[PDB]
Amino acid sequence: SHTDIKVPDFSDYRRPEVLDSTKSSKESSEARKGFSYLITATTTVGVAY
Amino acid sequence: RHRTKKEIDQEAAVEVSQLRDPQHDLERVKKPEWVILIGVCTHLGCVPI
Amino acid sequence: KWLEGIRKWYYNAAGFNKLGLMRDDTIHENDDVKEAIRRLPENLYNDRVFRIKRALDLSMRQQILPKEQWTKYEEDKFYLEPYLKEVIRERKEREEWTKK
Amino acid sequence: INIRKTHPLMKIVNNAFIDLPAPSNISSWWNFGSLLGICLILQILTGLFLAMHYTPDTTTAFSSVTHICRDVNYGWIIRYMHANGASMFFICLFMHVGRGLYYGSYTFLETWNIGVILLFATMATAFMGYVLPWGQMSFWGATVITNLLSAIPYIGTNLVEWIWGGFSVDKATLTRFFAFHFIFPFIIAALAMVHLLFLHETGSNNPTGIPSDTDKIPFHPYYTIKDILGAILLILILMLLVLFTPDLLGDPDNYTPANPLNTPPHIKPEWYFLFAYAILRSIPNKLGGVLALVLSILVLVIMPLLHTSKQRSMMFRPISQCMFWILVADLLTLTWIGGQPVEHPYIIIGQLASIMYFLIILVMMPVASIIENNLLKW
Amino acid sequence: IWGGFSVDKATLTRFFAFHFIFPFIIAALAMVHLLFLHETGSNNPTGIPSDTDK
Amino acid sequence: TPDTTTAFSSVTHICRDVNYGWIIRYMHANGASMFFICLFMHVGRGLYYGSYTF
Amino acid sequence: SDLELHPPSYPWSHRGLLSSLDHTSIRRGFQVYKQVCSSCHSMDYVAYRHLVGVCYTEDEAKALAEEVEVQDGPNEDGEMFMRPGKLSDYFPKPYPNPEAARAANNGALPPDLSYIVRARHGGEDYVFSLLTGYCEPPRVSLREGLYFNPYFPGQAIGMAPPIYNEVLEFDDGTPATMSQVAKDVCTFLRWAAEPEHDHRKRMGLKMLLMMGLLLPLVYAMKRHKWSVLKSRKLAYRP
Amino acid sequence: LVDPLTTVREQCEQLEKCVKARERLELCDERVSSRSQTEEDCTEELFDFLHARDHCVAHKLFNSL
Amino acid sequence: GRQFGHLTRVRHVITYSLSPFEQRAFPHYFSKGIPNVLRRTRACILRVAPPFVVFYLVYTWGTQEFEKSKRKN
Amino acid sequence: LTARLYSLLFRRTSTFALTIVVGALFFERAFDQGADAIYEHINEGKLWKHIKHKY
Ligand code: HEC
Ligand code: HEM
Ligand code: HEM
Ligand code: FES
Repeated sequence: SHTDIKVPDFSDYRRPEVLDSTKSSKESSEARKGFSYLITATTTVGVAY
Repeated sequence: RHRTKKEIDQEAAVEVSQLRDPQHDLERVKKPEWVILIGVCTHLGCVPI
Repeated sequence: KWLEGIRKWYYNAAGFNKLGLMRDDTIHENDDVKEAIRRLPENLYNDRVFRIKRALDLSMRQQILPKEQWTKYEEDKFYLEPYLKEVIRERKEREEWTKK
Repeated sequence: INIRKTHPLMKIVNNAFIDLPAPSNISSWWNFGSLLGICLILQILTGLFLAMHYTPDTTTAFSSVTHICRDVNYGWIIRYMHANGASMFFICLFMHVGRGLYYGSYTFLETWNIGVILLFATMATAFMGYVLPWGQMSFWGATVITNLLSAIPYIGTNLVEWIWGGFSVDKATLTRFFAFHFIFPFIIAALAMVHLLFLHETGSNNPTGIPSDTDKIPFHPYYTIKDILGAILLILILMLLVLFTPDLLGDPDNYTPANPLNTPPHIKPEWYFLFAYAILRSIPNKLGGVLALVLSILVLVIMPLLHTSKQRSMMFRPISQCMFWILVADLLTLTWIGGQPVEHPYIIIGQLASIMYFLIILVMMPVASIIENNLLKW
Repeated sequence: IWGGFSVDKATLTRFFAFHFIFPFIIAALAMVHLLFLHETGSNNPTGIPSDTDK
Repeated sequence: TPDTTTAFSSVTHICRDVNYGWIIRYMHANGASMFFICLFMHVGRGLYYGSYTF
Repeated sequence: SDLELHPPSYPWSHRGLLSSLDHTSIRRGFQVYKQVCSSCHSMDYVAYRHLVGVCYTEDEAKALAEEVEVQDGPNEDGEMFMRPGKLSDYFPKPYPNPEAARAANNGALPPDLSYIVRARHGGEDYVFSLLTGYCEPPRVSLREGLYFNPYFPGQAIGMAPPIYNEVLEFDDGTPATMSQVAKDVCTFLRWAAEPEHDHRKRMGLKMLLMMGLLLPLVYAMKRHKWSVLKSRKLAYRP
Repeated sequence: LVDPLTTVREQCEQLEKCVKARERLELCDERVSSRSQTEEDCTEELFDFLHARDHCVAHKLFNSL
Repeated sequence: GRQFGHLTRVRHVITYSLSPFEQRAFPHYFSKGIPNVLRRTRACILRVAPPFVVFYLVYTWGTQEFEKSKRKN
Repeated sequence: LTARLYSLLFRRTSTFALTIVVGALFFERAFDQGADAIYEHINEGKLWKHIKHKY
């Protein structure tokens, strides 16, 4: 009965790069990571200013 | 304060015990139109206008 | 009596029905309430904490449930009340025995 | 093992800011602790730099603060930061108190007592700091409240002649008030640490009133960045206040040298004392009015001892919630009536609002609680 | 840190501010001092570890 | 008062005009002196009995 | 008569949140004060070193500072002679004592003009309406020791209206009406009330740009870190 | 010298409310010239007239200034 | 009141939790935030607003009473 | 652009801090020029630089 437990999908939630089961996750990571960490970097620059 | 004898009649035509502080007008100063006062409001220390 | 309709209006305007909660949920806790919660079967206890954690999630994100899953005035399975009665009567038993 | 779990200061840091199991239900109305703390340390810094250029004497204070705002670099904005940060600290303090009354967290008894003592200390620090610039308003308000302390029979006269250093507000009174405003926020910070100690004894509170021990998210890094968000919101509001409209709060008469004869007719305390002052002037009794103020703060002490409800918060008690919003409107009513000249319809509605304040918080709270109680088959 | 071109009123006020503000910092760091000592435990005159005479 | 025109006269006002301000000034000064006495005795103890391992 | 007349807010060049002050009008107004109004009103907290890079020049500041001699200290004898003073000069008191001005009037001391815009209910427009609105009493004069002015609490002033068709007819073209000298003295009193006005507006522009920068970023990071608990879901296993 | 502020005040004081306040002050003058020996002597209508007039001039001041 | 480990005893619960880089920064902001804030506004209209309109009515009443007292004399 | 930027300036902490300090100085310079230009631009006329330019 432990195998009767399935993940509810988050199709309303995931990024537009993550709207396909075909796509390799090792091929779309750096876009998401560079966007978010660029936001945090510009935040750090404003705080240091 | 130098005053008028008519202002003394305006001051003292109302009786002594009408006020919450019983004080006759002739008790206040011997020269009655020349009223001499410690000019500060005895409630909470103000100068009345 | 129309006081039942007043209770219906109140239970509408409360909101924990809209959060899907029972009356045995939002009791303020003294130690007597702690004893009364400890005097419960395991199934109702686990269902109660499941309801509490779902309510805390839907209170954080504030996306409150649809109309259909909302509990009603009739189906309010209140159960803590006789246990609370027995706990307060034991407490009054102890107070009366000390003041005697 | 882990450096955070070995060093004794780092154990205190870990128990304070890392491994604190926090309720996951709290919105922006719980950021006020970090807001008040950052306001406190910024008040420390601004008052410190002011004290590096302030002269505590009746002759030299007005000219020296003028020298600060005209000659010392950025002293004008540091003074504006100190005053308007006191105002922002007051806004956050009132809303911290409003959260603590609305969400039923006032069941924490000794934490509430520590908060009451903190409220005393912040009122005293605020008043003596407002005395410090040696303004006309400050001089007359200090005279009035000193006579309010002389209202006490047989103890108050010696106590007021003890705090004078003269016959009136002279150089001794000025320097003593400088010393007390200059020392008190350290004691405020110490009792704030005590406040935090009793809360971390108990544990924080969610909007529901049900304890969230099954749903504890940590204090870091979630609440840290959320408090940073709220703090920089406070930064932008406070700094836009000090750089766009500095005069929406400050009195015009505050920029005048002290005349010991004038008593200008719109004499008033600042707006965070006017509700304390509207209770005074709408009651024709000196000792009765100051006892009414002291009893208002003692009502704030009392209200944890009258929670005769069976929920914790008023979140699901809408009648008591509506009475709470009427009390909010009544507080702003008393503040605005404190901000008016003494007028006969204003007198009538101020007396009615003060007696309405007492009747709502004292009488109407257990009545509303017991209607809510007996209504729910209890 | 002159408060001017030499010692003047600004020097006096800066020194007054620091002579006030440092003793409470000294008090808090004394609390941290005693806290580390209660973490360790006190020391006898002999230098022998003295867990057995508490 | 920390003002270079009036500082010396203010200290004189404390020592003469203010009641017991002379004993409080002498108490602050000599208490600082005995504070240094107890300070160097405490440091000498901490080096002498060998509690510096902490 | 207990019915004050509140001044309306006027369309100045320092009206808005991005607005500024005319330093040339500050120059005109200080020439007005120094050439008319310094004889009756003290402005002791303003020095000539406040008048260096605001509107004037360097050498003409020495010229203005040598136009007014006050005092030098002890010449080993305490003779206290007259000294020009180069840049450290302040502005001299018209009266050495308050009762010197009281005996020169019916009491009624002229206040210091450092803070008057920020010191009465109603700012520079109160000053403008005060200097402007002079007319005649219809029925109410009190003792003929004072004058008539409606823009006053008490409605009577001991100050004569010092405008009266070109008291100066000063340097540039600028016909000395009531309105030109009133605008210049209001600009100058606003600058005397705040020595740091346009610097404050420049920092306000900087700060509005920086808070328009940070508020997407910090809210994005808070949404990003709280995004985990916004996405969690629950399931029941008995 | 032609002062423009008197010109602006005279061209703005023919607003309808300003004319009505002018006649209110004139009827106050009718009462006081009628009932002499009094201390109710035309304050309110005067300040109401200057209130309305200086508000309309406040609306239309800085065009020539 | 204490740290983790000893607080509650709950069985029968599985929590799914999503990666932060997995989902969007702003998942359906405008299509959800506006009806949610409309619902939270309608949930407090007759509880929050009727004190303030009483405040404004007593404000205007006492104000016009003061004006009427100070405009006859 | 994004992949290049993340693969270069977001995997070592000290190089990240150094390049954001360098970019912070450059952005400080650019913001100086922009903010000074805007504030002098919307209040042309009554500014001290032109009145000094008279003389
Ligand atoms: C000598 C005569 C002058 C001259 C040339 C000017 N003023 Fe005025 N002023 C004078 C007196 C004796 C008084 C006292 C009466 C009173 O304060 O009611 C005043 C008053 C003022 C005030 C105070 C008004 C207020 O605070 O409500 C101001 C702001 C003022 N005077 C300004 C002023 C200016 C800007 C002048 C140059 C045009 C000026 N005064 C001329 C005496 C005299
Ligand atoms: C002197 C200023 C004060 C400071 C600096 C202060 C500080 C704090 C801090 C840091 C917290 C924890 C975080 C939070 O929820 O805000 C807190 C919580 C709390 N404070 Fe205060 N506080 C102050 C005044 C008061 C007052 C006057 C009261 C009322 C008596 C009070 C009652 C509470 C309560 C009940 C909580 C817990 C609320 C909860 O669990 O959510 N505080 N305070
Ligand atoms: C120990 C730290 C503090 C010091 C050294 C300090 C010092 C001073 C000084 C010297 C003044 C007079 C100068 C001036 O008015 O600008 C002052 C004024 C004032 N202080 Fe503080 N202060 C401190 C903390 C606080 C705190 C915590 C508050 C409350 C938030 C506060 C509120 C005020 C207020 C309201 C004034 C009057 C402001 C004004 O009228 O200009 N101060 N303080
Ligand atoms: S009435 Fe309160 S002090 Fe005069």
